[PDB]
Amino acid sequence: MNLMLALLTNFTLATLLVIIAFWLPQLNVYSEKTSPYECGFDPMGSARLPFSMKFFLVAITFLLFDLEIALLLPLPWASQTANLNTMLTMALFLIILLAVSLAYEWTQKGLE
Amino acid sequence: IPHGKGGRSSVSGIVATVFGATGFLGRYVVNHLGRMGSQVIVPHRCEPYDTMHLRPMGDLGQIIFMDWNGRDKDSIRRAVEHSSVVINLVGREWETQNFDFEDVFVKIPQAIAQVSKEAGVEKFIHISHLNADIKSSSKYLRSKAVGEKEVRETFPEATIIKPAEIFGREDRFLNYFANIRWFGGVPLISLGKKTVKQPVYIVDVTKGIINAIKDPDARGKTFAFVGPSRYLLFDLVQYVFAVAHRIGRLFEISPFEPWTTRDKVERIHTTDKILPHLPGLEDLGVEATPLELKAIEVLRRHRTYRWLS
Ligand SMILES: NC(=O)c1ccc[n+]([C@@H]2O[C@H](COP(=O)([O-])OP(=O)(O)OC[C@H]3O[C@@H](n4cnc5c(N)ncnc54)[C@H](OP(=O)(O)O)[C@@H]3O)[C@@H](O)[C@H]2O)c1
Repeated sequence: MNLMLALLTNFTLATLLVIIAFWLPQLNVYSEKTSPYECGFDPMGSARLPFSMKFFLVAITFLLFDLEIALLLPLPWASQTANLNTMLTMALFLIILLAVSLAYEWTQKGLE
Repeated sequence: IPHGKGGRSSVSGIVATVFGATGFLGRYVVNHLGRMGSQVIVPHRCEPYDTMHLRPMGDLGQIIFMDWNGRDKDSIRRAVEHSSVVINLVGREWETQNFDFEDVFVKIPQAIAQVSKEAGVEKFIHISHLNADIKSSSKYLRSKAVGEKEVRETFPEATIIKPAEIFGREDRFLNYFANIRWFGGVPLISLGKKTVKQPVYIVDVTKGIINAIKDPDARGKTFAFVGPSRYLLFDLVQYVFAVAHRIGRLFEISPFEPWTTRDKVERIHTTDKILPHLPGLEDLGVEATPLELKAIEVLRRHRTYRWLS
């Protein structure tokens, strides 16, 4: 029953330590002028964040290579079986189904 | 004797002294003597480093610092001995856990109304407040109108000043509001009746002094400080939330520097507009400044951009 005793112990030191740092001098009596001088060294910066694509694909591109290496995960439990040939013949398919899915897209990464 | 032009690195013949001159007001006067030329001897109490943000104010060899306590009758006698005019802004809000606050408007302004009178200052000055009346109010607001009585005895020439509730940049008057993110705005006392006072903008008061600083011909003759038009509404407390869109402290924190459940809540609603017959401002002018236009600047909050007011 002692796991949650070992988790909420950990946060409660951390969720404590924000206030004793952030908050404690935050109410101190120093000046702290409201002037809009903050947001350093790009003073104003008025724009939307524009769509920039080769930022985007490197999200998608991963998400799919991700899945099957969940599918690929239960090899070391499956190395203990009865008929094993249906493993080696089958196990090696996923991989090559992964590696193929590279080679195609590999004609165009662009600047990744 | 005045030389040249008033830019900086000039003379203009007046010395001064300004006691206090650390917190909101005094910092903002000396900055007008670090321009037209002076010799501004600013003493200060306890603060070694809180006085630095001041120093690029006079050119070079103009302002000069000393150290003093103020209950020692010598500390006020060592400086002033060479001076022309000496004004006095000293005094504060809440009773200190050390200074019992009773005579710090009585003994202190007299303690510096000691040898100053003797030693040959001239055009000595002191501060009053538009709302202080010797009838019964208000525990802090009282003892201030004693100085108008008790202290005026000494130095027959004063031109002691009587301004209103003032709104500066870093000031605590109009800033007690909008710090009120809280269980809710509760006016004083939950009534929209007698707000508001004459909210003059801090420039005009600090341009009054230096307009009387060599006036000439105002000594003994006290003045009071007009506000803008005209009286004001409850909306002033709504106006705060209309646009806002809803020294020597410590290392960590200060134990008590509160909202003071005491005179503070009742000092703001005491209103009492008072005698017009005081000259009191355009004569010392020429200044008067509004509110509606000058209250965006000092108020900037978490939108920081939109106004459309
Ligand atoms: N005319 C008005 O509209 C108005 C409005 C509010 C208040 N007042 C009163 O009129 C004067 C305006 O003061 P202010 O606007 O500049 O605000 P302030 O913060 O009270 O400035 C006073 C400065 O002198 C210091 N001080 C406090 N008690 C002192 C004492 N016994 N001896 C020497 N220094 C002392 C204060 O702290 P340090 O000792 O560390 O320097 C502060 O540095 C004050 O007396 C104030 O109580 C006037």
